Amino acid sequence: QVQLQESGGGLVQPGGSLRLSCAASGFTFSNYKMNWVRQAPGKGLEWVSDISQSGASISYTGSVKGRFTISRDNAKNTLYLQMNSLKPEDTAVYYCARCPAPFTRDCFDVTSTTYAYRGQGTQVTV
Amino acid sequence: SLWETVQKWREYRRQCQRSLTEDPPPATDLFCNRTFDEYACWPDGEPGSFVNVSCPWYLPWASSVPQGHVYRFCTAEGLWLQKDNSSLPWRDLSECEESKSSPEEQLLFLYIIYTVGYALSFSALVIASAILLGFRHLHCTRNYIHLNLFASFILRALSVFIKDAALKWMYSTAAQQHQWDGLLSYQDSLSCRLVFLLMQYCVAANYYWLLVEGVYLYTLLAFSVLSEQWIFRLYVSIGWGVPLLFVVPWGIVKYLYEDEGCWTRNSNMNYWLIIRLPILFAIGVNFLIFVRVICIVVSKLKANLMCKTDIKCRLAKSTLTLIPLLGTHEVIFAHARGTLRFIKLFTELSFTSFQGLMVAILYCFVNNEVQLEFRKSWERWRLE
Amino acid sequence: EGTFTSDVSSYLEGQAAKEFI
Amino acid sequence: TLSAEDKAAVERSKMIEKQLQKDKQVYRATHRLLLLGADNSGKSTIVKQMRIYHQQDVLRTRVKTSGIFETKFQVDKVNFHMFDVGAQRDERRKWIQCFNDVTAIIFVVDSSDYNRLQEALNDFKSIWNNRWLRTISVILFLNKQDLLAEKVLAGKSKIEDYFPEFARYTTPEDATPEPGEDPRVTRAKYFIRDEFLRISTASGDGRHYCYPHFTCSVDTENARRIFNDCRDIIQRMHLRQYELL
Amino acid sequence: ELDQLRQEAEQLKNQIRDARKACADATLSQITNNIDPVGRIQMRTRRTLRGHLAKIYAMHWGTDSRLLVSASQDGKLIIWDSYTTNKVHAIPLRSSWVMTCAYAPSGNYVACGGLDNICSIYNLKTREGNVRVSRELAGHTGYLSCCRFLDDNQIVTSSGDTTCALWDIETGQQTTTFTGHTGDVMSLSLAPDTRLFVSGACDASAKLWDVREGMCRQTFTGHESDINAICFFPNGNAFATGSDDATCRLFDLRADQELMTYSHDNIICGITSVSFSKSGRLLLAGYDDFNCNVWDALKADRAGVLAGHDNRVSCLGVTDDGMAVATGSWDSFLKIWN
Amino acid sequence: ASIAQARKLVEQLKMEANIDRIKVSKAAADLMAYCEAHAKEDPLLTPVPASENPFR
Repeated sequence: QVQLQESGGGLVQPGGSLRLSCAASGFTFSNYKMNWVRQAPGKGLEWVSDISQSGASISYTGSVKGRFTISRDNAKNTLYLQMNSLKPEDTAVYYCARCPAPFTRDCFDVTSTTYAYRGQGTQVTV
Repeated sequence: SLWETVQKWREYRRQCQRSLTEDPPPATDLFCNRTFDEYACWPDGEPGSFVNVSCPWYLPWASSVPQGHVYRFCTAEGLWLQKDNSSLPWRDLSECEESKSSPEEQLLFLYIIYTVGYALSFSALVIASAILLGFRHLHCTRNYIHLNLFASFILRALSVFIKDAALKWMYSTAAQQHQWDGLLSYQDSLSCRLVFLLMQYCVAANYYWLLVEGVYLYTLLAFSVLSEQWIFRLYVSIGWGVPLLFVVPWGIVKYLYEDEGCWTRNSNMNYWLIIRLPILFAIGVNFLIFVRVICIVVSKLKANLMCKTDIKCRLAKSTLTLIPLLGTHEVIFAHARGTLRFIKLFTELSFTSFQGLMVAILYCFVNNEVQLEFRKSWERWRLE
Repeated sequence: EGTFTSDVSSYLEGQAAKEFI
Repeated sequence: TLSAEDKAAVERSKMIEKQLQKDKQVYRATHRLLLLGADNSGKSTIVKQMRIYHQQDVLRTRVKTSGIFETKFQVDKVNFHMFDVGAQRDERRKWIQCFNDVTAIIFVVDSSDYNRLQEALNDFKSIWNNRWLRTISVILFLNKQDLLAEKVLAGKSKIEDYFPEFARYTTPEDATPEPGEDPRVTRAKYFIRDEFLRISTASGDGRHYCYPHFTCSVDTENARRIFNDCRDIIQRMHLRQYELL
Repeated sequence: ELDQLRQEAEQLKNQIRDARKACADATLSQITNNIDPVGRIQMRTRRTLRGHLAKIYAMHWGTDSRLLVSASQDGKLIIWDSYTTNKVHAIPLRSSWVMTCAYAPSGNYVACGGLDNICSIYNLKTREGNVRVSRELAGHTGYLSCCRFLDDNQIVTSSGDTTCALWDIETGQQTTTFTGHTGDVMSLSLAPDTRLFVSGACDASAKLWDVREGMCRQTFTGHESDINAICFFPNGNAFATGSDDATCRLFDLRADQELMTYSHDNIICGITSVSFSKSGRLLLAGYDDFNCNVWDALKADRAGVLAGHDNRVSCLGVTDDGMAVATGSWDSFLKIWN
Repeated sequence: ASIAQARKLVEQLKMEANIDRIKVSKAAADLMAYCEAHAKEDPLLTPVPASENPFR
C-alpha cells in the first residue's frame, strides 16, 4: 500500500528556514522520480520541485529558484525539501507526490486534483 | 566486335569472289594460276618477276600496321612449290603477321574488374532480394520497388554473363580447329537476334527502374498521398513495360532496313537514336529529381534545425547515398585518348558494374529496418 | 566490354588463317 | 473447399477485405491531430476559426458528457481531422497514450498569462518526454499575442518575478518582428518562445520537433500553418525512411 | 472534524492488516515447494489475423471458442473465424477511439466503448442481414475502459470517472453504480457464476463487488502502480492482476490477501493484459516489451515466452476450452497460438 | 464534502473489516487441488496431439 507522510510544517517568520521531510512506504523508493507540489489557499495545486531516481536531475519552479533545495535519501526512503528565506506568498499546503510509473521521465497527473500516489499534505504558514 | 569483323569478311569475300568470277584470265603460256584461299585473293601475276601482293585488309588488326606487301615470284613454267613436299605454297604469305595502349593492361584488367564486379553485385542482389522477401515486416511499397530494381539489376548482370559465356563457348568450339557453326549462328533467328534484343531490354529496364525509384521518391516528398494500388500498378507498368515500347520498334525496324547480322553494327548513326534517346531521357529526368531532392534535404538542414558543420558533413553523406539509387553518375561522367581513355573506360565501366552491389549494400544491408528484423530474429532464436 | 570479343576475333582469324591458308 | 458454406464464407470475407481496402485508402489520406491546451489557452476560438475551412442526421447537440470533439477541416484537399478531449477527468496519463499514431499534437498556450505559464511549460515537458509520444512532433501555438503586447506596453506587470531569467536575456538575432512592435514586446515573445524551445531541444533526439507560431486573436492562416507543419513532418519522415536525413 | 475520521480510518486499516497477517501462517511458495514443474511451455503462431489499419486495443473470444471480435483505433470492429482466418463481420464505428470490446455469451451481440464515454451494443443477428447499433449507453463521465456482458440484457462497464456500472440494455439506464475507486478503473473480470466481479483501477488497488447488491465486499492492495489488467481464477476463488510496476500478483478472496508475486529483474515494463489457462496452472501476461510471458501460477517461475509482435501487446485471452491463446498488439495484427 | 467522504470511507472500512478469513495454507491447498484436478483437461499445459487441434 503506497503511503507518503509529510512533516516539518509550521508557523515561521518571514525570511526563516523550514525543512520538510517525506517518509514513503509500500513502494521501492529508488525506482521513482519524486516531486514537491504546493497548493496556496484560494488557488489550485502548483508544482514546486522534482528530483530524479538517483538525485542527479533536479528542477525547481521559477518562484523558488535559488531558495529551495530538494534531495532524496534512497536508503532511508525519505524526501527532503529545505526552504530558505520564506516569503508570505509561500504559505501553502505542501504535498510529497510520486511519479505514476517507475523508470520513466514523464511525471503525469502529479498536480492533478485527485492524484492517488500523493501525500495528505502539511501546512506551512508565513 | 567479332560480328562486325565477320560481316566485313563476308563483304570482302563476296566482292573478291565476284571479281574472280568476272575477270577472264589473260590466257597466256607459262603463267601463274588464279586461286582462292579464304585469306587473300590470288589472281594471276606477272611471269618472270617478283610482284608485290598487298596484305589482307578485312582483319581489324591490319589498320595499325601500314599497307604491307609480300613478294611473290611467277616463274616461266607455271609450276608451284610446297614446304617439306607436303603442302602449303612455300612462301609469299608470311610477311603479314607483326602483332605490333596495350591489349594486356588496357583490356584484360578492365574485363577482369567488370566480371568480378558484376558477379559480386549479382550475388549481393540475390541475397538482398531473399532478405527483403523473407521478412514479412518489410513488405511496404518502397521495398516492392526496391525488389523490382534488384530484379532489374540481376537481369542486366545475367544478360552480360550469358553473352560472355556464349562467346567463350564459341571460342571453345573453335578450339577444336573445326565445327564452323558461327555462320549458322548468323541466321539472326536464335543464336543472334534474341540475345541482343534481350540484352537491350534488360539495359532499358534497369535504366527505367532507376527512373521509377526516383519518381516514387519525388512523389513521396512533393505532391500528396494517392492510392497505393494505382501508384504501384502505374510504376510497374512504366518500369517493365515502357522499355518494350522502344525496344520492340528497334527489334522489328532493324529487322528490315539494317538486318545484317543481329543488328550489332549501326552503320546509320541516326538508327541508334531509337534506343539511346529514350534511355537518355530516363537518365535526364533522374538528374533533375536528384537536384530537387537534394535541395529538399538542404532545406531541412538549413531550417530551424541546429546549425553546425553538419550542414556539410551530413549532406555529403546523403548525396553519396542517393548516387547509386538514381544512377546519377551517368550524367556526371557522360575526351578519351591514352591515359584519359583508360580513365574514361575504367571509372564509368567499373561504376556501372558495381552499382548493383552499392545499391544492395545501401538499401538492404545497412538499412536500419532490416538490421532490426535480423536482431529480432536472432533474439527469438536465442531462446528457441 | 570489347576485350573478350576482340580477343576472340583475333584468335578466330589467326586460327582460320594458320589452319587453312 | 467444400463449396456452399465454405464458398459462402471465403466469398463473404473477400467482400469485406475489398471494402476494407476502400476504407484504408481514406484512412491513409487524412491527417489526425490532437488539440491540447488549458481552459484559458483559447483552443475553442482557434477551432472555431478553422471550422470554416471544412434519427436526425445533423445532430448539433452531442451529449452532455461527450468526451471527445471532432473537427474536420480541408486545406488544399488534405482533409485534416482535429480531436479535442472534452468530458474527461483531470488525469491524462491513460487516455493520452491512445494518441500515439497521430500526425501532430497542436499545443496552444496563453502566452499573456504568466501566472500559469509554468503549468504550460510543465505539461509541455510531460507530453514531450513521454514513452508513447516520443516520436510525435508538436505544433506549438503561443496564443493571445495582442494581450501579451498590451500587458507589456501598459506596464505594471514585472514578468521578471515569475521567471528570474528575463534580466539576463537578449532578443534572439533571428528575430523577425512586425514593423510596428515595441522591443520589449519582442523580447517577451521570444523569451516565452525560447522557454518552450529549451524544453524541446533538450532530449528528443531527432525523431520529433517543435514548430512554434505566434497567433494572437484574428489569424485566419492557422489552418495553413498547420498544413505547412504537417507537410514538413510527413516529408521529413519520408526522408528518414530513405536514410537521406 | 477530519482528524478523528483520519485516525479511525488508520485504526481500521491497522486492524485489517493485523488480521491479514494473523491469517498468513504459510506462504504459497512453501505449500507448493514440492510440486513438479511444468517445464518449458513452447507455443507457435498457429494463425495470424490481418486487416486492421491502426493499433488493436482490445479483443474478446466468443463462447463457441471459434469466433473472436477485435477492436482497433482506426474505427473498426472485426469479427473473425479463427479456425480459417475468414472475416465474418467488419463494423465501422461512430468514434474511432475505441479502447474496449466484448462478446455476448450467446453470440447475438457485441459491445464497444472508448473515449466517447458511450458503450455501443451492436446486434449481429438482424433480420435484414446487416449489423446496426442496437443500443447506446451513456452516463459515464470518463472514457470507457472495459465492458463484459452478463447476458443478452445486462452489461457491466468500468470508466475513467473512477466508477463502474451495471446497465439494462433494453431500457438503457444505469441499474447500479459501483463507486469507491479513487482512480481510473482500468479492468474488470466477471466471476464464472456472474454474481461478483473484480475491478482493478489506477489507484493501485482492486475491489470485489456484488452485481446483485452493489457494494465493495473486499479491497485488495499490494501493487505499487496502476493496475492495467485483471482476471479471475477458473474456480472463482482467486484473481491475478497485472500492473505498471512490471509485476503480476495473485490474490485470493477467502484469505483476503496477496498470495503470489510474479516478477523478474529483467522485466521493467508494465503488464497490459493478464489471462489464466483452462486449469489455472498457467498465467499469461502481455508486456510493453512486445512479448508475452507464461508463468507457473503455482510456483511463480516463468515457463514460456510468446514473441512475434512488433509493437506493444495490448490484449490477451484464452478460449473457453483452453485450446488457443489470442494476442493482439499495437502493430495491428492478431496472433492465435497453441 | 471531505468530512462526508471520510465518514463514508470509514463506514466502508468497517464493512470490510468484519469478514471471515481462512488460513493462507488452506487457500493454497485449495488452489493446488483445483490445478491437479483439471491439469489433464488443459490443452495449453499438456498439448493435445495434432488431430484434435483445430488450429493446426
